[PDB]
Amino acid sequence: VPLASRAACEALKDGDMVWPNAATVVEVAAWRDAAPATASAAALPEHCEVSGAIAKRTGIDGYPYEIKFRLRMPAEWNGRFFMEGGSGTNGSLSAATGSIGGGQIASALSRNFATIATDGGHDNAVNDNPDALGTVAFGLDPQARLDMGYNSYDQVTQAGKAAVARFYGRAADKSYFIGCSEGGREGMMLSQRFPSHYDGIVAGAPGYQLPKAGISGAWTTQSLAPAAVGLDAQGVPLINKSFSDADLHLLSQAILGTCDALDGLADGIVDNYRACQAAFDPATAANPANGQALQCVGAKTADCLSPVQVTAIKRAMAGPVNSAGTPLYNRWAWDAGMSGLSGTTYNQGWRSWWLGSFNSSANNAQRVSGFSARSWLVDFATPPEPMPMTQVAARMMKFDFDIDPLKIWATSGQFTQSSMDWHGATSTDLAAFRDRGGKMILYHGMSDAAFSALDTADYYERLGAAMPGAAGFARLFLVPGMNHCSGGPGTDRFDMLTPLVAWVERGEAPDQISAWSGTPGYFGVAARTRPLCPYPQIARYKGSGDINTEANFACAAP
Ligand SMILES: O=C(O)c1ccc(C(=O)NCCO)cc1
Ligand SMILES: [Ca+2]
Repeated sequence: VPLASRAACEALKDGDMVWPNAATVVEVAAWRDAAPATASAAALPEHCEVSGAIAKRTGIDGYPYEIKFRLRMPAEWNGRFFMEGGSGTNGSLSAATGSIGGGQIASALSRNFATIATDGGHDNAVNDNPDALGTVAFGLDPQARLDMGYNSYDQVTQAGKAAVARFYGRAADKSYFIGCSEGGREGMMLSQRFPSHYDGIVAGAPGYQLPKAGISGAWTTQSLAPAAVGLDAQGVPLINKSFSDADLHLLSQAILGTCDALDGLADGIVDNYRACQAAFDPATAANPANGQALQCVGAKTADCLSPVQVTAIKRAMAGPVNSAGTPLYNRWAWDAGMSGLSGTTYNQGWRSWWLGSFNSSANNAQRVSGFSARSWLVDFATPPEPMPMTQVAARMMKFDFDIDPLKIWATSGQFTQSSMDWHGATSTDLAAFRDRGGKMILYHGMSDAAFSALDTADYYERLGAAMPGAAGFARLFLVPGMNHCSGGPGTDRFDMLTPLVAWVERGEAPDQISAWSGTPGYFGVAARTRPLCPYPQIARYKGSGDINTEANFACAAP
């Protein structure tokens, strides 16, 4: 009977707890001792851990499906509920201590939140079909698609909040959600489709048009193929051979040559991203090291990009169009984090998406033959298109930009919703969310090759147009030099949760968000802190003091 006790915890297992979904099966209800801090994680307080599943069933593919959850409820509780977002194609159940992203030591459980996580409705250990491209195989089941898109996060939010009410005898005062990439998509989905589920939302590098990522992948694959060298085991050009690491570093150094000082300070960071896009063209830019053109006049040298390379990358970066010339996704910003050198190690965080590792005999780019290309085929194309894994790269090379893009909007047979219907989160109708007090912090690294930061910026402009005064409840924080969710030559680490709570609960909007670099070696310094600035502002050096110190910077126009 006593609230927030071992006894209250074990009583959750099964029968006096009423779950919102009748098909909820608790498998674990265990009391956990406080855990000390480690070098990489903050101390976790004493808490109840509950795990189990919702809606166990058999899919039309004959496979088992269920929505797994793990919930942790501290004995000493700050009254707040927290859910972390997913990543990739989901399918795994995390420790559910409430990750807050941004490379942070603290978890939400370490801050005395009750924390929940889900696997999204499928299980990479079970829903792994060798004939349906592996752990993307859940896409063969219509309901599993719906669970991946929106239904799992809905079910698990409701289950968590009911358990919180039972365990503590009181409903959560506020609820918070934090996710990056696929978890960023989840957060935008929540603000649009379930506006009262969460009071504060952080959505980092959000895949809010994830079904179009494969379209961009086909495009970047085909755009880069002319500059490839060699073929793989099934005759596909080695896209990874199109640019060596030194070649990409050359390109980022040219970008810096053109763009670094456009914010007023030569420091290896392009804060003025808009001015950079208007000024930089690989075909007209100079290599700063030797005042010559970046594009070769003669044969290929180490200080030089070949004409086909420059053409390939310009076309990749422009984004896909169909035969009518219609943009299918968006363009991508030139930025210094496409490469970067720290010590003797070249940044791999940009090139792994479209190119893959140079020192390989096979293709391995996420968008050529990796999980992104596989996920489009099975998860987002309706009629799913399962095939052997060795055919995926060829399928991207043969992708038809008039025919195939239609498949993310199509229904067929028992696939009664399109992948844009269930996975997309493109709505700018956030009024219900704003008007109950909701706040949303978006962020995106500029050298993200999974999702275009410019496309997030375009969503935010549309939001601002649809909802005048939107900066009162939603702000976007672009991070120069940052790659996908983390890494790269930028200030990629930050505590988003503290400003989010301040906004929701005190009405204190973030006019800036402190950040620091996880690899300050990209700049040859020991540390670098900078403000992140709300769109469309950028960080501006005040003219004196340490260039690596955030206090000497302010947020302003470019
Ligand atoms: O299908 C894709 O293209 C794609 C899907 C999910 C992610 C993601 O969530 N990344 C997590 C890394 O933090 C990235 C790309
Ligand atoms: Ca600069």
